[PDB]
Amino acid sequence: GAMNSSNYAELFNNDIKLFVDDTNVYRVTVHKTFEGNVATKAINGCIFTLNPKTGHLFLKIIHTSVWAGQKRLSQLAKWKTAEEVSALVRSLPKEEQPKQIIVTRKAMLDPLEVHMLDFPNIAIRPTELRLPFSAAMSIDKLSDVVMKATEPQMVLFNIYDDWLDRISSYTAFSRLTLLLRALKTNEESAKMILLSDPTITIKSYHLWPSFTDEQWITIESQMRDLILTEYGRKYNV
Amino acid sequence: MNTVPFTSAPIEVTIGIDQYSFNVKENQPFHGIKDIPIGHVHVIHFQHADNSSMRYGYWFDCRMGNFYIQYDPKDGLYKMMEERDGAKFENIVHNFKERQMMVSYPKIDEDDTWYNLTEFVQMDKIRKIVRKDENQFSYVDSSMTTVQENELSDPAHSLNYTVINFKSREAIRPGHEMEDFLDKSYYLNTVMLQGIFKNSSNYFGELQFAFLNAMFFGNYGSSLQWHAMIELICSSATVPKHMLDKLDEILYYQIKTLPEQYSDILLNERVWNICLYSSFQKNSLHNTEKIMENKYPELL
Repeated sequence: GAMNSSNYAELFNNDIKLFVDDTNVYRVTVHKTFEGNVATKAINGCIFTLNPKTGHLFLKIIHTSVWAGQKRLSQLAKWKTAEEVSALVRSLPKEEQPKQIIVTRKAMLDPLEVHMLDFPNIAIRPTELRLPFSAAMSIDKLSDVVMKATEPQMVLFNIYDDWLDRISSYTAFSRLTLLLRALKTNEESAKMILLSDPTITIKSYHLWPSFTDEQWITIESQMRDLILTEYGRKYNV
Repeated sequence: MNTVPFTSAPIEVTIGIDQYSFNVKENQPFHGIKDIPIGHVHVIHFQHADNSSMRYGYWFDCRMGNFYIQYDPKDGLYKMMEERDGAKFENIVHNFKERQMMVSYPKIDEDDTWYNLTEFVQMDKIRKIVRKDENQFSYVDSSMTTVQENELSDPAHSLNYTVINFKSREAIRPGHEMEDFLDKSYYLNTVMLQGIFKNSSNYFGELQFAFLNAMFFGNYGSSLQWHAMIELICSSATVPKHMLDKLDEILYYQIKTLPEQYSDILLNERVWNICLYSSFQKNSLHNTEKIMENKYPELL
């Protein structure tokens, strides 16, 4: 059933599973028109499909052309997301196909379930956790590739860079959500913290900097402190 | 006018015929129901005073034989049975009616209620849903399960309703995923109407039969079928205008006949608010809408 803090470590056993976050599929700007009415402009989006155990990220870029001449777009976005996750499952060899897909938002359940009818042994599940995958377009290289695309396009990443060479999935996945949590709450600060020291660089094939073990501790301490600071400010505590 | 005699009334039971019902006391000399209109289906049913669980009954039509009722003390319940000896049957009927030990089917002549609830119900469709083809009548009770429940155990005792599932390959054309799941017209018109049911009248009949099984026996799966056939129509943007207008009359009389105190288990909040206020067909159940709002405003 639903995924929560009880059944949290299931994410890390050897059953293939994917998270599907659809918060950045349909992205608009809001502006005034010449007659003073309000209009939207769409920008490029991305389906955010992640294997929390291995770090494999399937970043489906949603080109603004997909929206052209369509109504009820925010509704269509859900169905387009379930279309593309399906095509992705079909594109993978059987032994790689997930046994479960966990949607970060309950409104994706019915579209995915419908589009996955050809895969009845693939359980579609909701979650009660509050994952921070909308902050994914705070990662400079994810946002750049999304922004620069000219057609629908798929882009593979490992969102853990090379961390699994030295830490477990559990820990990896905790670093990730910590970083995205921080970037969601106060992007400017989160990024300041990550990039302050110019001598620590991002490998061209990586997304985050090449911190040493000791530095990842200092970083994780500093992201924790950020997230606490912003909550007090949010509620006066 | 037809009759359904009873051999005897050994145990205290509440007896029902159609939407009518009587209390019969233990070994009261009771011997049957007379003046039953030929022309529709009927249902006779039972609730023992000792076990207010399991209501049970028989669906039938006098035009298909001469049926009577006898208690079976081994099985502890009243059984419907056919008499094949025509002469022998009219004989026991005339003797008991002369002895006047029979209640009369109490039909006020202004009342079209029974006809309105059974208009599309046919015995032959019924005996496909309750498969037991060594009897011309059909047995139902509170606990019997449907074929769709069985899938999600004993099949001889199954209600073989037509299986409707909005998230199935049947209901969803590949490539029209979004379209078909928001707008079920495909499923309704081609798959179900044209395909399985053949005409709107068989459909209405199953829907109508499922409602009554729910009302008389509290058959929870019958409730589920009835609601789903309603949802399929209401969640379709393209429905024959004759079917909308008939459905408004069908539902009106169902809602009108329902015991007031049972509204909570028998009406599914979601389906009805969808039909009457969210679906394509909101505007199209003026009669059903008006009666729901004045009788069960709380559910909404």
